[PDB]
Amino acid sequence: GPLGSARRLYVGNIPFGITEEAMMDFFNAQMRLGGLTQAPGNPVLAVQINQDKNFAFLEFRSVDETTQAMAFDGIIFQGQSLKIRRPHDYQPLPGAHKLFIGGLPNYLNDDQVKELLTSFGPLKAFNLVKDSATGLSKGYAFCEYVDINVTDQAIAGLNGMQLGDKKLLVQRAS
Amino acid sequence: GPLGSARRLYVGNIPFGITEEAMMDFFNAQMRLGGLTQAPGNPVLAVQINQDKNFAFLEFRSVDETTQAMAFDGIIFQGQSLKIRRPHDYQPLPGAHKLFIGGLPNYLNDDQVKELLTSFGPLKAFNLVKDSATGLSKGYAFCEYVDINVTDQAIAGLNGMQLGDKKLLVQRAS
Repeated sequence: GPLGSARRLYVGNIPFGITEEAMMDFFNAQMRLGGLTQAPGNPVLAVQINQDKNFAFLEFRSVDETTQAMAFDGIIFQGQSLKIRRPHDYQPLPGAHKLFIGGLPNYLNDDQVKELLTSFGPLKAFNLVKDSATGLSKGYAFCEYVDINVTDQAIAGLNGMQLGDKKLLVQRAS
Repeated sequence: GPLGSARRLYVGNIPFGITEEAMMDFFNAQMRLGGLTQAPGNPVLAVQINQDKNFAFLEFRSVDETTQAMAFDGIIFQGQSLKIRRPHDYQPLPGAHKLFIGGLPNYLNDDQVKELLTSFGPLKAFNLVKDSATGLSKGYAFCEYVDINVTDQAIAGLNGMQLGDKKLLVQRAS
């Protein structure tokens, strides 16, 4: 962005031969029936389809209704489970999904600690807190994943788990 | 094409000496009389007659008007009851024989990937997925054969095949 792409969503695995009007009608009906609309009228203003590569982009009338519609990921439309995602060019603001990692062995270096974390996916930020005078690790760190959906996967996979004779704490830093 | 067969119908038991222009007028008047058209104008674009074997094909302007015209089975024309059926290669569930091709060496271009596929028969659709930023192959593709009976012979011939450094995955895309 930083503020771009806030009112559009990517839709994959669309049904073969479906029209832009039919897709618009389906999504507007689901928004109403699902209770995700925040005002009278239709949230989806327009749909654009790429036939050759079988995907669509929805254009919404507001920022908050776009976010709500991410909940339809996997909905079945004419036999097809839809893939609903943010636009490539969409990015949350810096530090929005920062993680605190505590209970790490203090003899492990930066690259050795990153190896545990990057097993869930690539990182866009990382720092292991060290004593500045001696350069020695204080046993806690902070990180942020490139894909924000990985954040909850890392928490579920690492929080409360055994690492040596310590139990790790992995949680959102704020 | 796939939906090309979705816009035509087979007509049997045609009277001797009938002309294509006479058939065309008849079906257009029947469509307008039954309130079965979805726009102004004439739903039938063209008619082809085989005189020796007493059958015709009609071509329509839309998928939904074609479906509506199936109701004319048994209709009387010049004293005779016409037989109205779908074409033999009509696909009720479109996109059912679309294939996904994964495990492609990432230096291969469109023409090279097609050459692999066209050993089994001619294609009606093809695309190689690339990164829009660099124009570089993501290593997977999609296709449809002109004859859908070739689909399973292609899967059997290609799926699991060693292609240089990689192993191909060929399956129905869903």
